[PDB]
This record gives sequence, C-alpha cells and structure tokens, in this order.
Amino acid sequence: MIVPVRCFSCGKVVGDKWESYLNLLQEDELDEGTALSRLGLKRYCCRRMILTHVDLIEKFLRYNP
Amino acid sequence: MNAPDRFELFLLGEGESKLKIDPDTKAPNAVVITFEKEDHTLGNLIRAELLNDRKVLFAAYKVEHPFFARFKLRIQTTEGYDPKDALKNACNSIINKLGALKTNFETEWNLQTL
Amino acid sequence: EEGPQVKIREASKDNVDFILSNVDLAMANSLRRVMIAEIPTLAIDSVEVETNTTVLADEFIAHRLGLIPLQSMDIEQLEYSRDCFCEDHCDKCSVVLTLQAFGESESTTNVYSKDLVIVSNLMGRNIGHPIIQDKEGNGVLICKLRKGQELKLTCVAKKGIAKEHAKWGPAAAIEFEYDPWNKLKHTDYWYEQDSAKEWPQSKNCEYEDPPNEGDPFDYKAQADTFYMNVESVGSIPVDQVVVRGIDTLQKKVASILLALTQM
Amino acid sequence: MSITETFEKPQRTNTLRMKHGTYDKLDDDGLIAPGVRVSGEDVIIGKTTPSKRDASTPLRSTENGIVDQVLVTTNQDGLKFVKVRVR
Amino acid sequence: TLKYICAECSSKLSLSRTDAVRCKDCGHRILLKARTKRLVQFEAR
Ligand SMILES: [Zn+2]
Ligand SMILES: [Zn+2]
Ligand SMILES: [Zn+2]
Repeated sequence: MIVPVRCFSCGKVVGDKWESYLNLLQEDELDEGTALSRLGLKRYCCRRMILTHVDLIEKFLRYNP
Repeated sequence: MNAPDRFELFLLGEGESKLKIDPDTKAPNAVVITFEKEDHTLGNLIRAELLNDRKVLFAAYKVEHPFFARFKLRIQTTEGYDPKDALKNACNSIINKLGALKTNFETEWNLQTL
Repeated sequence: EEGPQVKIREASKDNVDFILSNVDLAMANSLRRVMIAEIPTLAIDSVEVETNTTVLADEFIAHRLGLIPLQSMDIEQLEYSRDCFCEDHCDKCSVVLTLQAFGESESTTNVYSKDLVIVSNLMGRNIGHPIIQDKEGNGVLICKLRKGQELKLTCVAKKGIAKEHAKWGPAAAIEFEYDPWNKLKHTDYWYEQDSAKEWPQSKNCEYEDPPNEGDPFDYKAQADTFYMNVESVGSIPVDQVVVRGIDTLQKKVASILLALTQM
Repeated sequence: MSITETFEKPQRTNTLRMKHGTYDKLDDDGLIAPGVRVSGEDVIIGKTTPSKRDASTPLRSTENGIVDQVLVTTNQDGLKFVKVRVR
Repeated sequence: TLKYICAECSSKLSLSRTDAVRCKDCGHRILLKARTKRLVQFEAR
C-alpha cells in the first residue's frame, strides 16, 4: 500500500525516500537507476524495495468513505 | 499458535540454568556443557579460543536443533588440567581480547574526520 | 595495543568502513553477529488506537510504527519492562509517544514520524526522539490521509533486541570479507574458461599483495585481517554499533564466568 | 404466523439451548462491534428462535482476528440482514 | 454516542426496533455498526 518503512532484506530505512525518489523523476527528470543511487540505495536489495513498490494507497484515498 | 515466544531465545525459562556441566564417560578428563539460551555466537567463539590452548585435547560445539536455543560444548584436556578451568581460561582470554579491540577502535575512531 | 587491531578507512554518521586484523575468524564473526542481533535499542512495541479512519488497518499501521527508528543513544539508562518493578510500563522502562493527525486540507495530508510526540518523561536521557535524516526533517512516511479521515494513536517504546524482532536492530548490513585474493583457498571458483578472467576483483585486492606464480600453497596461513563496514540505521551513532557490539559480546562471556563461579 | 427470530444477546430461559463460545463480546443488539478482538469459538452473531432456542453464529474454530465491519441491511422481502467481516 | 453509521451520508444514526433500516434523507437501507470505545491494543510486531 505504502512505502515499506524498511528494506525487507537488510533493514535500511527506506520509508523516508519515496517522495524524494518521486521528485527525482518528475522535477529533475532523472532515471530510476541514477535516481536510486543518488538516494543512497546502493545494494540491490534496497533498490528493489523502491523501484518495485506500488503506491496503491493513492487509489484508496480516492474513495469517499 | 505453535510458535514459542521469541524471548525464549535469550531468556532462561524457569528451572533452567545457564550451564549444565556433565562428565563424559566415553573419554577421561572430558566434560559436556549445555549452554541454555545461547547459539553460534558464543559457541564457535568459546570453541575457537578453547582450541588455542595446547593443554586442551578436544573442543567442539553443536546446536542439535535450530528450533531450540542451546548448544553443547565438549571439552577434553590433559591430565591435571580441569576442563572447567580451560573454559574459564578460554573466557578471560576472550574477554581481554575484546577489551583490547574495543579500545583500539575508540582510538582510531577519534583520529577520523567526520 | 597488541591484539585485535582496528584501522578505519572511511567513517561517517552512517558507515564505519574498517579493517580488523590480528583476530580469529570466529571473533570477527561473533562480533559481526552481535552487531546484527543483540544490541539493545528502543522501538515502539505497543500501539493503542483511539481512532483510525485511515485507509490502512490498525495492525498495518502498528507494524510500521515499530519499524520507525527511535533515538536510543542513552538506552542503557533505560530498563527492559520485564525487569522493571512496575506494573506494565513506567518512565523507568519505557517512553510513550502520540500521533494525532486529521486530514484538514483537501490535498492529501501526509503523516510522518516527526509528527510523533513524546508524552512521558525522558528524565534527562536522550531517548525516544524519532530519528530523522532526510533533507526536510519529515522522517518516515507512516500514513496518508484524505480530507475528513483521522488517526488518533498512542504508542509505547520499550527496550528490545534484534533476536526478538528486527525492529530493535541497530545495524543495516555488514559488509564482511577476507583473503580477497583466494590464498587460503577457502573457496573454489566456478568458471567456464578462466577463473581469474570471469570473477571481478573486489575492493580489498588493492590492500593486499597478489600471490606469486611459483610460490607453493601457504598451508599454515590462518584467517586474520577482515574487511568490514558497519551501517547504522540511526537509533545509534555508527561508531557505537561497533563499540557496543564488542561490549554486549563481552558481557556475554562474562555472564558465563559468573555461572561457573556461582555454580 | 407470530414466529420470528431476533438478533439479541441470549441468556438461557426455558430452553437454555446455546453453545460454549462466550457471548460477552456481543452488544445487546446481538452483534459484536468493530474494533473488538475475537477468537476461539466466540459468538459473532446472536440470534434466537421461539421460548429461546439458540440460533447464533460462532467464529470459525481455527480462526481469530478483529471485527472489521458489521453491516445491517434489508432484503427485497424486507428481511433484516447482517454481515460481520472479521480481519 | 452513536450505535450505527450510514453507508453514505456518514451521519451517526441510532434507532430502536420498528424503525426499519434507513437514515435521515439518505434512505440508504445499509448502515454500519460503528467502532467500539473499548480501545484495542496492538503488538508493534
Ligand atoms: Zn537492502
Ligand atoms: Zn516500569
Ligand atoms: Zn443516510
């Protein structure tokens, strides 16, 4: 639903890099690969955490009650 | 439901001691210690150091089943040398080593910029 | 100082790249493990929910809250509820926090760990402050609220360890290596044509001397010199993870000498 | 004719027909309410049939969660409907 | 207080027997049971 708080495999805190990562794409027009390394996500376990997440909450919020 | 509480990996339940020492009958000067609420962290360690002792004839450890937190340590030593002592020794010998290491670290830590 | 010797390469608020030398592989490992499993830390361990009209579930939210790293700098000056002589939780063994958020604006209202508020009395010890490291002091994104939705919560941080749950873990990963040049021949390299040409040469190959063609196998060499690097999650200053690592491992062997003794 | 059923906490009377699971989690309207944590064979829906033959729904034996939503409705025949969703 | 909520108008209804099953203006024959005040505790695990 939402950015997991931490990387399943190692623990890295990642629940604080979703908005950044999102901006690093739109407003800076970077690519996910470069975007991720610039967020400090160097090892692929943490990378997949963000690169793969699906923000379904944004769709839930569209429901009235 | 079947899963035991996680604290049971480091918390001695009732009636349990941290150690159970036993005399091995198969060989002389040998003992078998049952460490409760401990795993490979302390096993391979006390084992490894127990090996640097030359008057130690045998030292091995094993956790029979990954489910339960407890390992067995068998120590055999030359006559006159009590295994119990070798453990004590293997311990102190370890506790020191870690003290030294601790220091050297806090030392190099300061000399760093950031 | 004769014995296990450190030799830091890099260092910062998150990583501590270093080189352990003059130590048995075992100790290098036990220390490696402890940093991962047994360093005490504060973490939300109980959530009371007064109101949640969010899009998530209580247990869902409650789960994240426990994953939110909390200030554990003076953790030793706090006790485990299980030992504390109080009934349940008191200021001697816990830290209470609050989270109240209301989707006021029409745009999507975000909820972060910065919005957590301590309500107990820290009695002077730095402890319980939600850790923050992002360029905008927001912290972890706990939830998202639409206009009209609400989230009234009450948590209770407590002292815990990784063995009990990964939320209490101070470490994030722990690079670990030795004999970057396979001289001890601890591993046998798989290959199609060339072992050497197919396997990348790791960082630490620069810090060591490549074996020489004709040199016979060094059958007496042991494994000393370990190239680690600890990464803190924030609940504790990096330098500390290592430090306290060596410590907890130290108190362990000690709790054992005291067993033989009182035995 | 003059024989229905009612959703309300049953408490034994000239029939006593009930079951093990406790009803202490039901409200007097005969339905637990969201937020309440259930388990065992706890009674989720209390229904009676006439003086009082118990006709209530107990939670699935091997299950246990928290009530996520209770919905009360009506059919096309004007029947009182109840749907308890447990999370 | 409130014993029930409404499928849509959110209005906190609450009526006795013979009151059928509707609401005020939003005759939605649905209605939700409203949460409890007996605060639920959670394990942060
Ligand atoms: Zn990772
Ligand atoms: Zn207390
Ligand atoms: Zn209505």
